Amino acid sequence: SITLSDSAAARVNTFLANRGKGFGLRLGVRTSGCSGMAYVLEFVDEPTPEDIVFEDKGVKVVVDGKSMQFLDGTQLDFVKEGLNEGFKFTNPNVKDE
Amino acid sequence: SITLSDSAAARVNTFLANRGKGFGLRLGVRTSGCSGMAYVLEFVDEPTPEDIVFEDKGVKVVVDGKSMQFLDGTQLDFVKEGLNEGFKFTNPNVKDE
Amino acid sequence: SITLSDSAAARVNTFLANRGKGFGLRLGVRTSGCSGMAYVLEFVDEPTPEDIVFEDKGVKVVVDGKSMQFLDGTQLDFVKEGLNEGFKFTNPNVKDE
Amino acid sequence: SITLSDSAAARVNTFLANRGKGFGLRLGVRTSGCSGMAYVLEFVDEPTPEDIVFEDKGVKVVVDGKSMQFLDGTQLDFVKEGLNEGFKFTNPNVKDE
Repeated sequence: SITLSDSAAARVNTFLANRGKGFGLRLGVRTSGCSGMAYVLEFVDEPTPEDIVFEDKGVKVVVDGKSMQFLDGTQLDFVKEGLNEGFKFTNPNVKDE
Repeated sequence: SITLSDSAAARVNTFLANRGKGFGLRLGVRTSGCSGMAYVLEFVDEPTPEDIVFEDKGVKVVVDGKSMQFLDGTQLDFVKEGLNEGFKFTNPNVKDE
Repeated sequence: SITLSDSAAARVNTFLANRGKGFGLRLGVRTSGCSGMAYVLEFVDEPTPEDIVFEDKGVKVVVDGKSMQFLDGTQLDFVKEGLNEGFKFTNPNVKDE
Repeated sequence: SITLSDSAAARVNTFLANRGKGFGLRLGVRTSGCSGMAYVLEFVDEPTPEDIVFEDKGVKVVVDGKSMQFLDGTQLDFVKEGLNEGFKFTNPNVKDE
């Protein structure tokens, strides 16, 4: 399952409300350097013929089809306070080794 | 499955001779901060029962079963020359840029 | 020197109250694999004699003297809203892209 | 000092010979994500009005002026064999914390 934490959902709902117009979020993964992978997290106004759309806690999360299996299991979290305020990704099968 | 290019296979077949010790390569993933992930590439002596072992051009590639969702269809590759000399990963689950 | 924007200062002045414990922020650098570096941003209770302490809008910023070459002229910044919500660093020594 | 290790110099000299034409390397540092910095390492055919040119072990290393202080102290190394073959950067004031 791709999911949002409660805080991530409440934050995201308040940006989508306050921005008025929209479909939802893209979740994505891209290359970063020669040995890294980086989560991609942005607003999208429509799904592409290449996406699958998931929905959790009322937000639509658009995910490219060729990355669906990779991204399965990720949870988007939001840390509301402190020096690491912001969005965060986790996945129980990717260990902090 | 997992594969290796002719150049990566040739380099790793060499490293294997020169250390005459192990079973093959492990290919893994780990966390890299809260917004990404890094490849793990190492020599392993023995597989575990949690692993799925592929063999391509004489190199056994060992992958923990729970990491397959991140890695599957990946080609391990190698650039002989230039400033990016080294191993690199060509991963269909991951988008370029 | 080191500075903070009005938004980052306001957020950090809050975090400071709410924990009523420390002296200010430490800004540092560390290694991030063999091809890069990461910012360190934390609360410190006491400076050391190795540090250079700046103060901007009521927040003491503590920097190890040997890290100044990486950090100097840096502004600590903060984005209240959107998917990049969080602290960010605006560092004149470092090029954008 | 900005320096090249012996191996990095011999490797680099053999690419600049074999490529025939050139001035030297750029060393650079760029942003990477919201909390990362990435070394930039490429060939350049000329210095820009913005660069300072350094020379060590016979190779010209071109460095943007606004990044000179940041980059002071870095050594470019080259690992000739093993799974981490390739170029590498170090700096005694950036600890592997």
